[PDB]
Amino acid sequence: MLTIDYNSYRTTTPYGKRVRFLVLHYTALDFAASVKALTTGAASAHYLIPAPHDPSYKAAGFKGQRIFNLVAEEDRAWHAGVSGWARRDNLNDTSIGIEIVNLARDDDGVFTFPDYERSQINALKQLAKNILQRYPDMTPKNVVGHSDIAVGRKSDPGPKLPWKELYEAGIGAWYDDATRDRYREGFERDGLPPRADLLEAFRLYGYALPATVDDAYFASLLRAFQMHFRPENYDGALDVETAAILYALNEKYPA
Amino acid sequence: MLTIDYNSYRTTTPYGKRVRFLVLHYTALDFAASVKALTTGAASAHYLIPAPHDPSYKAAGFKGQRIFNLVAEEDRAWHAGVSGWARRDNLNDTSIGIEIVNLARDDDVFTFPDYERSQINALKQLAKNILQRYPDMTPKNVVGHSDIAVGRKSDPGPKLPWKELYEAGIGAWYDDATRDRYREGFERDGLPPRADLLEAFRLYGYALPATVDDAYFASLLRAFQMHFRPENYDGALDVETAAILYALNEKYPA
Amino acid sequence: MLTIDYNSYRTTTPYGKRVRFLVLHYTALDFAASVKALTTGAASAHYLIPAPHDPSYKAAGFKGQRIFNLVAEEDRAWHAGVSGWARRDNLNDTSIGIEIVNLARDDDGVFTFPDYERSQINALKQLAKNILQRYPDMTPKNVVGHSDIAVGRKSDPGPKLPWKELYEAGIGAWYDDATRDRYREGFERDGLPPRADLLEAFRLYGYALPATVDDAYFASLLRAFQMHFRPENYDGALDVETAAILYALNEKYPA
Amino acid sequence: MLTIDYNSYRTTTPYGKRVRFLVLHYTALDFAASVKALTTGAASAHYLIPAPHDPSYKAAGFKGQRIFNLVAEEDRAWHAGVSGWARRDNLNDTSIGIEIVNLARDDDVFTFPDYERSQINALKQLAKNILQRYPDMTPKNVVGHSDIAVGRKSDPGPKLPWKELYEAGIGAWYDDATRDRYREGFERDGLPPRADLLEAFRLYGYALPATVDDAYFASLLRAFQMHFRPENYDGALDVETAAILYALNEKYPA
Repeated sequence: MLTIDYNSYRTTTPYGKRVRFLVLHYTALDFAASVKALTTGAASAHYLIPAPHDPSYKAAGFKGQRIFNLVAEEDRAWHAGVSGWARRDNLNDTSIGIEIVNLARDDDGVFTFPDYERSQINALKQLAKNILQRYPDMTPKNVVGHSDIAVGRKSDPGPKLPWKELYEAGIGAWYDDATRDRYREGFERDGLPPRADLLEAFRLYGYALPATVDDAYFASLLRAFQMHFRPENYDGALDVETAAILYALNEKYPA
Repeated sequence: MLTIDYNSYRTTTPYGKRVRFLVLHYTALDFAASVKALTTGAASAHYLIPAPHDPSYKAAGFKGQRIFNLVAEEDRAWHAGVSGWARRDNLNDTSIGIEIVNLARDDDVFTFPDYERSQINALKQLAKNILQRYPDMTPKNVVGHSDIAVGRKSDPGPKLPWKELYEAGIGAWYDDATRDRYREGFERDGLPPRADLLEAFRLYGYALPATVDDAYFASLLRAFQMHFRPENYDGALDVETAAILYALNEKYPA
Repeated sequence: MLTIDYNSYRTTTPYGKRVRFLVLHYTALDFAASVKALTTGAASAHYLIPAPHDPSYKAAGFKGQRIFNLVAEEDRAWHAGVSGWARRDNLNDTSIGIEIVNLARDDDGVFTFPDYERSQINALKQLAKNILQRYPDMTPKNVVGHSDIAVGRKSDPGPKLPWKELYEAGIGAWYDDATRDRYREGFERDGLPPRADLLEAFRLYGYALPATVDDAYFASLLRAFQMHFRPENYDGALDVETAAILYALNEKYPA
Repeated sequence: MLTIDYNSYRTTTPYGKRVRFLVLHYTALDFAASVKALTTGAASAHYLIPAPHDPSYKAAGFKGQRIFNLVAEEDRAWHAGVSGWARRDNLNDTSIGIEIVNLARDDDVFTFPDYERSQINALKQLAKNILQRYPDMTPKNVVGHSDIAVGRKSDPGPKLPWKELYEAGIGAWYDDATRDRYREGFERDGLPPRADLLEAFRLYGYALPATVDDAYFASLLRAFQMHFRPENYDGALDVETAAILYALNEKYPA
């Protein structure tokens, strides 16, 4: 029988990695309910970042902050579900998923999002930096939250996720203030762009938009976008600062 | 300075492999041109199976049949291009690509030369090896490039012995009784309308466009014929083709 | 920060795989005690081949023959312990381990080795063939049993392991009868080689021999070697057929 | 035709990584010569860190600092050669190799040019990345080629800023108080005999031969000095070297 030849020829230029997206999640369960759920349940993730001040995190034997690998990076974890981004879908296929332990909650009708611990965030920066250096096609726009890829079925990582902080650590996409201001200028002078240009702009950035956009959808689109890039207010309303941030991101990060 | 914990917890049930498809191509070029084009060129493939009776090949240092890895399975080779199968698309993300050296020609009309016996044996060994390590790589998921890029591609063509691979436990094929049963029914009931036919092709796995031309429909049939009714792949609708399709769908309801 | 470049240059000739050895084990426990032991215990293996006629194999939910992956091939399973072969040691590092469910037993003072099921053996041939095609440096002599690499602390895969069958499937090292006979001829004419040549021969084949070989060691060396290559009798005694098989293997598979 | 079951059971506690060592080398050649020698030559390495102020480099197409992967971490690069550390040997099996472009020279006497600042930053980033994914790659396990092939190799040499990497959380280094404490003791008690010294080197990790020459002992000291007392690596026994060693052993009793 034949032994495969791995030495005589190797591809150099025309190839890549399978993974190009990095997705952030909150668990909305305490540590113990999270591991169980993400290992033996109906969903998994590549990494689970626990919150050290979690009574069942201590109850399980743990002390300080750590990072847990649940599925190997080369394998498909089930974390994204039905999703889209940058003209791809079924994002489980092409992504690594990070789950963060956080008691975000819950649809009591009302969404309530608690802070993240600091050790968690320092872990997340270390982790994602480790990953990005190893996957050349996960460019800034491709570090996303579950809510960007599943508008608006999901609401993680949430408005407590310090995206700009991550960006300053070289993790993810953020705009330049000068550029944002100029678009704002800007829209306050000749007015907000037609909804057509906006939809186009959102698609352009990465959002997987339906063929026709509901008023309720558009709300959820803005909300998701604001929860990520304009978290001071994410009521889902089209103001000029929102439109400005979008346009600035597109300018900074085009095709 | 945390270290990652790979020991405390390990997902069992809810996870899988990123790869679930296996795509077969022909190179349309000799060995020397293929290895160059798939290693430094515009495209690539996970594996290359050379044709031993090739001066390029012998000249390169080789004699007997072998199997070359060019891209590690875990990486993304550039072989599917714009493509779709089984409700997925961009099949480069989730497939493994096999290139077989074979001098297929598109002048204005296609000449498809036979594959060497040793190539088929190598292919059979390589596919079994892969099929055993990718649980969701079910039989309908071993496809030709022409199955996933309909009308754009004609590889691996009609000389690829699909039935032979099926007998080796590689890829989908129909039961003879089931086909005859369907052809019997269509013969006395008439063929289904295009609309239902198309649905059947979707069902099997083909990535159908929003609307279909006479032209696309032809090339869809031509593609399906090259794989499953190679004795005639003119792209014309006849009862056998439809019967084979319906036969396939019944055996593999996935 | 820098993204690693995986495309500009790729090594072709001067590299290899980390793994080059394939080691066979019996579990000496029923299925249920095996999984538990090899997943949460003090030892693991890359693969676990269950025996389908095992009441707890059925009790766990299983029906027909399958193959279980416990540790990924790229990772280090703990199956070899203190071991040596072909001038390497710490074989856990460079090997893939297959555990076979089999009620081999037990040192009641007496060793008793039951047959393996046939579906198990067909599984093992399929599995090892899959592996060998993917690791170019696991040449025939490098498919070994735990007892070859740990003389004589271990007694698996045991004399019920059909090595010659595996060889005919292209898995592992076996001699040619013509060649064996010639050495036998051979020794019956001018006598068995001095113990020095024999020790040298055994080292040469792959065995990790101590600096000085006890009479009891030499027994265990022969035994292990016979359990693998001359299983009709493995009493640990130096006959001429044993010496002949050794010499033939060395001729067929030299450096 | 079984498929492998990767979902039913997964080992948690009793398993690890095959890699636990990180070895640093210098190329002793410019960029163009290095990439050629490590890709098609007699040796290789997992990663190559180029020196940006190099005509070979700029000529190849590059300008800024970057990091090249040549062999996937999971594979075996050919960089350690005959070697030993921490009771293991053949370190190619269980290590990852990093080559840094640096024009070190052995005429009859060694010239070791400084590393560029950008190279050190890249190295620091690369090592942290690796250290985080290999739990048993403990600080004593980040070694120079000269630590594992004593007397055979002199890389990465005295210009490699080990303390600097230690501060980044990469590799072993001693506590100043602990060293002074040991040097104080040796100064008033006398140095230990060779026999005990050697044991201490073993303890730290060095792979010692059955018997030691004056010659080997010298090159052992020279190796250890290049790493941990670079201000003087003549290979002569003095209290500082011994103190640093004993200081290391106390901090890292692994």
